[PDB]
Amino acid sequence: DYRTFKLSLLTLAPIHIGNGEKYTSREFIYENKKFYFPDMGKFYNKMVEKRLAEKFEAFLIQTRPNARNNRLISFLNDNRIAERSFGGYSISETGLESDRNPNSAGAINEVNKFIRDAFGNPYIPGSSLKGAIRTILMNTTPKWNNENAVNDFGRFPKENKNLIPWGPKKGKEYDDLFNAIRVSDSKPFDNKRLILVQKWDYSAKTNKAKPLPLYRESISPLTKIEFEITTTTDEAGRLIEELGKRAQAFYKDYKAFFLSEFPDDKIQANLQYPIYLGAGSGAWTKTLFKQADGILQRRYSRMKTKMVKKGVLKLTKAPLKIVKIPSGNHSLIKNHESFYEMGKANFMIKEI
Amino acid sequence: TFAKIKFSAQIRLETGLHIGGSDAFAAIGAIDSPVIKDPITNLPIIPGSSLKGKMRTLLAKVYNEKVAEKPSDDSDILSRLFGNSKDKRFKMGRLIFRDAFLSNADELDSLGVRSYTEVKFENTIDRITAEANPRQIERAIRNSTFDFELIYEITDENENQVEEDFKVIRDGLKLLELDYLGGSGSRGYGKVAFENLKATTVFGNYDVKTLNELLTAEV
Amino acid sequence: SLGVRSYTEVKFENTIDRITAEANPRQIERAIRNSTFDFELIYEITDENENQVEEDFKVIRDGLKLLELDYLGGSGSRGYGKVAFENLKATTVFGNYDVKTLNELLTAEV
Amino acid sequence: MAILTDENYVDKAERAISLLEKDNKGNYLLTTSQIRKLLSLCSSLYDRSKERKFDELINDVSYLRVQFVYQSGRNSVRVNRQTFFPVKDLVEKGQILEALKEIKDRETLQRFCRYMEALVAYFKFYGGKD
Amino acid sequence: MAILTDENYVDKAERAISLLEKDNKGNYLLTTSQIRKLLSLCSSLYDRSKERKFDELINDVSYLRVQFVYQSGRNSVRVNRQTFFPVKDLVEKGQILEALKEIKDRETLQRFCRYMEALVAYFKFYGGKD
Amino acid sequence: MAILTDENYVDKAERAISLLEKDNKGNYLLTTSQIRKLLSLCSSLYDRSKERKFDELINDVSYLRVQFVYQSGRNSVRVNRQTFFPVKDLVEKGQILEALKEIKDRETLQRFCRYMEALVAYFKFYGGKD
Repeated sequence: DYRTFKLSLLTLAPIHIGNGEKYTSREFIYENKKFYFPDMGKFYNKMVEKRLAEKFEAFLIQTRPNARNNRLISFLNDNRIAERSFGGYSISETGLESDRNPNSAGAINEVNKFIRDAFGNPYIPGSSLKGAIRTILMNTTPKWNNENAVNDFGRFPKENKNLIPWGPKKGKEYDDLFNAIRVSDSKPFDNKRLILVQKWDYSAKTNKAKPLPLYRESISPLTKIEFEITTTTDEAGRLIEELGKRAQAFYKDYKAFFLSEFPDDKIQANLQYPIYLGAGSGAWTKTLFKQADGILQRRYSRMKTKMVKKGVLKLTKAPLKIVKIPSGNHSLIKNHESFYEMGKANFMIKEI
Repeated sequence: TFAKIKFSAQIRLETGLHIGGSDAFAAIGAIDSPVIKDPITNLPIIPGSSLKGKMRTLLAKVYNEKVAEKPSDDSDILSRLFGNSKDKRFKMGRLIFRDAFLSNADELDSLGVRSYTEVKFENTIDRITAEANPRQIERAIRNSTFDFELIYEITDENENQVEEDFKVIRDGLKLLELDYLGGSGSRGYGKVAFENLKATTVFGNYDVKTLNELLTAEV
Repeated sequence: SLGVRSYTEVKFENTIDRITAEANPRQIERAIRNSTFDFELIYEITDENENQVEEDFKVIRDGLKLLELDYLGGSGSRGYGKVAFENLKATTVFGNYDVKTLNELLTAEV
Repeated sequence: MAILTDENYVDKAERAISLLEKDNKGNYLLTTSQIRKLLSLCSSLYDRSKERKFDELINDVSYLRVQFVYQSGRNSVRVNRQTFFPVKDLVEKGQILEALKEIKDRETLQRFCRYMEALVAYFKFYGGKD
Repeated sequence: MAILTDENYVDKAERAISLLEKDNKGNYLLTTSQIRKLLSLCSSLYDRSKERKFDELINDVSYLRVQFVYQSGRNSVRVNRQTFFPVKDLVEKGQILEALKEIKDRETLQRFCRYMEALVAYFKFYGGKD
Repeated sequence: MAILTDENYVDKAERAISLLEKDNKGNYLLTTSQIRKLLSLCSSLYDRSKERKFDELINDVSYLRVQFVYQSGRNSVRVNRQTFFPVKDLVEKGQILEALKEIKDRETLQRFCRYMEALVAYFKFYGGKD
């Protein structure tokens, strides 16, 4: 009575899923064309055997570094440390990680961490992919993407969480649809698939991309990640077997709604069924944009960073990659300024 | 012909498990969903009530031939194995489940972990306002293994039913593998696997060679 | 010394309705897992027992083993009441009787 | 001479957190999210002090100390063009590092972890936010 | 002067429970599940005070005070667009902290535990929920 | 004015028992197992009142009152989709709570204990199950 599907995810762009934590510049070393993230405990243990525990503690305690005492490489240089075996991991320098020089200005002060397990290995949680799938399914079902999805009985509008029934009811048959759809997480991938992209915003009014101080740990483009999706009812089986051709319908609506207002070279092409995963893909990829139009922008009308019209396009920077497919040679992006549509990925779902 | 056969296995998690308890052993500054823990060691456990209840509910969809509104309305093949408080024939079942405790804490330490429960950060995103409400959920570590012990008793009431009860036990364990042990498993929690699943006659005289063959081959 | 604050825990459980899937909670009291209790069992030998002492000893060992393989009273089909008999030995507290072979069998068999 | 004893750590935590910096509205600048990792590490160290010997827990205390220094140096809250550092304020006003220097066996370690228990308890008591 | 005496603590609980915050429907805001840990700790302390002297019960009393001040600020219920602290209200109206500060010997400790028993008894007598 | 005198407490128990609420089947909702602890405490208090002076019995009377109100608020039976409190009803109709406040010496204590014995006797006489 259970159906099992295999969802293969191929990232077409950097994908970041955070845990709320951030590396500070006193925690990583930019050298030898790489970002080295040591283990703080191992670093401190090696620094108590060199009689520099008090110096390192004064370095970390200092709440107001001026411009250069905020970097760990300054501590490693002043105090004459040559050892680099502190555990941790490394990220290969891309070049398009900061619009300025990472070793000259303030530059990368904070890095948003990717989600990891207790062993320090990155992975994609099943809750994240389930949320993306739920957005795709809710946007392409006319009985959920209607005006009844907005709870207007309040100070400001919000979502009608009771539109898709969930939970037990007194004396009624159990009617939770999304309990039947069970998305598992991934087996952890390696830190060799991680890059240090930066947030760029492309405005349809300014007609240019503006960089922002928001650096993330992201999966590199062309990464293969496998998920298992289990279905326990029949309706959810139809929904999941229709995950493609619903992702295509959602992307068609999204392109006709938002992506059509931007230059074609800034918009990526799809090899498989499209999806948007993780942080940075935008507000319209995470909402019912047909019903959230108007409400979402007025939520930010009284902030300094005002949402104007339908917002800006999120375009990170990451190295250009060609792929070999049956059609020949395919460029992941159509522009020469190395602009990936942040959060974009493709998938194929089979019926294992 | 009384005998007792112990199915011993290793419940190795394939994902973090959140069986969930109260705040009796919760930290004094933790806004969390705590897991059920040993009172002394403060380690995560898999209570036998969770295993028994989940296995019974899963086997109720395969071995009933009639939808049951209650565990008392269960079929005979499951009532004689799990018990039935409204049946003098099956009031005491033939299966004893046992609490499972962490059995590879040393291996987890050698793998480089600082605690045997992690805290996963989730949120719910409003689909009209794009407003995120976060939560923290405690989970047991993914590569944890728990000692699983299940005792099956054989009396004269098991004269020609042991080969069927063995099959039901195997099917229940397999269904538990294609399901999740108690938790938020619809978002990818509580996936488990049964390793080194073997049956040992711990009391009396009984031959478990064939059963052990289907245990270690079919699994 | 292990820092326990109570000698009884409260185990929290719930029952899920088969049709409506409603969870009804329930808490019960349990003794702490690694608690140890002093077990004493007196056995009396008279003129009537002299030819049945070994059978009685075998039955006592089998009963202790069966209790170890079962649960002591409670909701033990759901994982309660599993016990072990540690430092299990028999000594003659009255009269004269040799418990050397009985002690060897008790240590080897439990 | 020890700053933490079994007869004063709760009152010490009382005074330490009653002196924490406050906004002009009266709310505490410190939040539980800024000290969540430190509290988790203290809880794990207390749990592990019961079983294992103190010589095994020699790296855990050092990791806890480096975490305390890192969190005190990194956490900043900016209100009304003024930047405060609530975790560093808590560390200096509670003498966390000095108390960590006086950890030499199971008793002192458990006393320090109970002191952190008292600190967060009374922080929540006087309107601390999550 | 002591606030808990053998003649007044039951009437003190009588007076304290009647003043607890209520909803507009008239039911209480505090529940037994919020004070379950505090009741368990008081019961364990009272049981263990019979068999052993007050000299080495100091850690249990200090932890009891820490848990009281923690559960006061931890438990918050939001009803009708207004935050309430029911355990904090009970602690401030029953003078739990001031009665704890008066504990110096076995007699006062047992009096405090009996006062806590009287408080929960009268809370349940007046329609308090679990 | 004393509600319990040496001339009418048996009749008061009789009327109280006759006024106790029943089920649809005429069965008493109160059971002896619900008041077993109360009866044991009353018997111990009556036994101790013969030799010990009322000075050391005040704590026992206070705990007895605490147990009475706790059992009034704790025991509840739900039948025919309606909930009832048998111990609370017994306490109200039997007029027990304020009969406890007039216990000022040995005579009043023994009067109350004999009143409780009469209540039990007439409760069992009218079909009160165990």
